[PDB]
Amino acid sequence: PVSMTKTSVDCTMYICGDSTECSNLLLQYGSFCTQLNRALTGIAVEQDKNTQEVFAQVKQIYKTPPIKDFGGFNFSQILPDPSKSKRSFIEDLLFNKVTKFNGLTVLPPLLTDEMIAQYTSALLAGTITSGWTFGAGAALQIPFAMQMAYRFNGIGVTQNVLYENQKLIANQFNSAIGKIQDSLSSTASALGKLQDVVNQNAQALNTLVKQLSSN
Amino acid sequence: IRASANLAATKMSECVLGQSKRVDFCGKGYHLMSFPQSAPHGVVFLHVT
Amino acid sequence: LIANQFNSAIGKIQDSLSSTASALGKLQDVVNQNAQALNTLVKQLSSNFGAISSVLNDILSRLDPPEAEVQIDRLITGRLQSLQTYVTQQLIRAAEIRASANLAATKMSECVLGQSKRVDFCGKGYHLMSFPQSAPHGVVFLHVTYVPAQEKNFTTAPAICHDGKAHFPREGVFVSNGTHWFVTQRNFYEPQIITTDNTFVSGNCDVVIGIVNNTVYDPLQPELDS
Amino acid sequence: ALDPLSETKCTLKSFTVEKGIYQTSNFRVQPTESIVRFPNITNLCPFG
Amino acid sequence: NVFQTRAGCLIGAEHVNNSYECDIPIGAGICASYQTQSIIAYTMSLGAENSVAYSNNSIAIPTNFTISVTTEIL
Ligand SMILES: *[C@@H]1O[C@H](CO[C@@H]2O[C@@H](C)[C@@H](O)[C@@H](O)[C@@H]2O)[C@@H](O[C@@H]2O[C@H](CO)[C@@H](O[C@@H]3O[C@H](CO[C@H]4O[C@H](CO)[C@@H](O)[C@H](O)[C@@H]4O)[C@@H](O)[C@H](O[C@H]4O[C@H](CO)[C@@H](O)[C@H](O)[C@@H]4O)[C@@H]3O)[C@H](O)[C@H]2NC(C)=O)[C@H](O)[C@H]1NC(C)=O
Ligand SMILES: *[C@@H]1O[C@H](CO)[C@@H](O[C@@H]2O[C@H](CO)[C@@H](O)[C@H](O)[C@H]2NC(C)=O)[C@H](O)[C@H]1NC(C)=O
Ligand SMILES: *[C@@H]1O[C@H](CO)[C@@H](O[C@@H]2O[C@H](CO)[C@@H](O)[C@H](O)[C@H]2NC(C)=O)[C@H](O)[C@H]1NC(C)=O
Ligand SMILES: *[C@@H]1O[C@H](CO)[C@@H](O[C@@H]2O[C@H](CO)[C@@H](O)[C@H](O)[C@H]2NC(C)=O)[C@H](O)[C@H]1NC(C)=O
Ligand SMILES: *[C@@H]1O[C@H](CO)[C@@H](O[C@@H]2O[C@H](CO)[C@@H](O)[C@H](O)[C@H]2NC(C)=O)[C@H](O)[C@H]1NC(C)=O
Ligand SMILES: *[C@@H]1O[C@H](CO)[C@@H](O)[C@H](O)[C@H]1NC(C)=O
Ligand SMILES: *[C@@H]1O[C@H](CO)[C@@H](O)[C@H](O)[C@H]1NC(C)=O
Ligand SMILES: *[C@@H]1O[C@H](CO)[C@@H](O)[C@H](O)[C@H]1NC(C)=O
Repeated sequence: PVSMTKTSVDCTMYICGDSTECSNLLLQYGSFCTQLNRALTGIAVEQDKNTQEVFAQVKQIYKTPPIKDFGGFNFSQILPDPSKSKRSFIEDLLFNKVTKFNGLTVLPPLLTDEMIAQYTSALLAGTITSGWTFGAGAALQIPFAMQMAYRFNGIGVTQNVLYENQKLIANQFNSAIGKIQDSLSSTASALGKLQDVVNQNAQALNTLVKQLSSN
Repeated sequence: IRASANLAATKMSECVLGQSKRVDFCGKGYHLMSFPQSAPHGVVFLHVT
Repeated sequence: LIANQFNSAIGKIQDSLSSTASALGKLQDVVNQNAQALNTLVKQLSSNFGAISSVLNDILSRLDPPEAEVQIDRLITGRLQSLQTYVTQQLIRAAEIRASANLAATKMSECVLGQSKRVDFCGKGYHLMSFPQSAPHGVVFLHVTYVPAQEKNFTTAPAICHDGKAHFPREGVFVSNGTHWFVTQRNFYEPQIITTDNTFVSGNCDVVIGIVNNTVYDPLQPELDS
Repeated sequence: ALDPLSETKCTLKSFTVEKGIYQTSNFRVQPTESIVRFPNITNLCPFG
Repeated sequence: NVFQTRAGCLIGAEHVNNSYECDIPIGAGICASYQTQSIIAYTMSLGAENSVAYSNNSIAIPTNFTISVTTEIL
């Protein structure tokens, strides 16, 4: 999970909606609601800061070239689909596996879902063409068959393991991605964590609403 | 959530923008790379190990 | 050059700090939030909470104990509820600082006392080393980072054939300036003639993708001929 | 209640306000008529 | 001079076709700022777009560097 639903609550109308006689009595309780309304505001801003830090780690929005000659590596399921919201295939499944007049409003997030997908296109665009370098400085295009041979060099595996096994590893990685789709496609229990965040928040508000019925 | 975001922010920092050498930080095994994929109210990684 | 770049780099920190008061927003927020917390906490004493007056002494002067105890109770449950909120606010806020300190305690442990390899842990770029500096209720780091600057395109190939064997760079990657093939380290263009001491042999040409023909120099042959 | 700048000053309890977006009040349409309805009985009630 | 945004009905601001960095967040990717003067609202920039000249046989290797000093506060 990254961000909560940016809930916002109005103190007075939740408590004394459309009532002068009730709002006055609330005023004798001093700054209680100005505190509450402040705290939820503090949460609300932090949520956009959360999303800002998680995704917006890269300065320039990169784009992959039309050439997909990645030495056999097939990303087409994780790169954005130009033919749709420019979201990747695997992204869509994720969106699809996940699911009032009393002052309980929701503020929309600063970075919208289409906006996010641009970042996650860049981070993927820098990752495939440029390697790690686009984080430390100027993004340097690297042939992808090269880049693995650095990553294998990064876990104590000599370069020549990759190229002598380039074809197999490609198929394994390509096949690897596919099973993710089936795993994601088959079960909605894969996304329990994110679902849990929404359900708790839904319950919290749901509980919050019901208290209006109590004597 | 806030702590998870930083862990996420950390993960995409070391594990996407680089190749982390912290065992069991980018999934079981010797880490290679990872790709983020967006998600409603969260992020999803595909750690290639 | 590296000396001058670091010295000048230090100087700009002064100006950014000297001019921009908002460079220290984080610490200022900590004080401001607490200052807000206390002031709100103080102000509640003025609230009636339904009591006939918010001045505790006033009630006792005006009412006999049988009735004043009711009014006093009203103030008590209110103000006590106010401390409850304030104390609770502090605890959560304390933990937020607590993670910050531990993170700070961390950053001085890896980044200061050593050279972290966690990218973006020690500021943008490959990390070198860092300094702490004290500050009100917090610490400030001056991460010294290595960021490459000027690039040149080159044509590459993951391996080269000398006698049909595949050669690979022991450390670095192959490049060419168009007519001659060069191996160079990864983060600073520094060519060297490709020789046996730079590269190790593995397999043969018929498997590698993108391997290209070249000539690998042998240091030993001239010694033998001479 | 002078203008939306004055509202922000009143809410922030200050005469100076920084850059940003401030939640200050709540738009509410006011009622325009008064409707009073009861079933038409004409029988005077026999409390007598 | 009224702009309709996904977050609501924005009054007082000119809508602008260009993109800039966010100065005041509004919602739905809309960010406002005070510029020469009036209040403008626009679709916030994600930064300058930068394609990368990827290919299967091209390498981009720095020939010069910098040492920068970054201030980070906790
Ligand atoms: C219980 O009994 C009370 C006693 O009344 C008798 O018993 C009941 C059962 C009835 O049968 C009643 O008719 C009996 O007389 C009873 O108190 C009575 O309540 C009625 C209704 O509220 C009163 O009638 C009112 O009459 C006045 C007239 O006032 C002028 O004359 C009187 C005479 O004494 C002067 O004192 C005044 O100064 C005035 O000069 C009306 O003004 C009034 O308002 C409207 O009525 C007339 C038409 O009736 C309209 O034209 C006016 O414009 C007003 O719109 C009432 O009509 C009656 O006076 C009163 N009795 C006494 C002795 O005061 C009670 O209501 C019964 N029920 C209960 C308690 O539930
Ligand atoms: C990458 O994989 C995708 C699917 O995993 C490939 O798209 C398939 O292409 C074949 C034609 O060869 C079609 O019959 C399928 O229906 C396509 N599937 C989908 C989901 O679109 C794509 O061709 C692969 N690309 C490379 C370069 O290997
Ligand atoms: C690529 O680099 C090589 C350096 O090895 C250049 O070759 C040298 O060029 C100088 C300039 O006249 C000559 O004096 C040397 O004798 C050359 N060396 C050899 C071994 O022939 C070459 O010119 C460069 N080419 C390009 C296109 O940059
Ligand atoms: C590197 O040079 C060798 C020659 O030493 C090339 O070998 C030739 O390969 C072609 C293609 O199969 C054959 O038709 C020729 O007969 C080979 N030459 C000889 C002398 O037998 C090899 O192709 C070169 N490599 C590259 C990548 O160009
Ligand atoms: C690497 O870059 C640095 C600056 O980033 C260059 O240093 C400058 O060199 C010029 C020479 O044209 C001098 O006039 C400047 O005074 C230098 N700057 C500093 C701060 O000393 C350096 O020349 C570059 N080196 C290479 C090989 O490109
Ligand atoms: C390499 O070539 C591409 C081709 O478009 C160009 O955009 C890029 O600036 C070149 N790199 C350098 C360092 O000149
Ligand atoms: C790169 O791709 C081109 C096709 O545009 C192909 O002719 C060439 O052989 C490829 N080279 C390598 C090293 O993959
Ligand atoms: C942007 O330009 C289009 C013309 O392509 C125009 O229709 C639209 O009104 C412009 N919007 C603004 C805010 O200038």
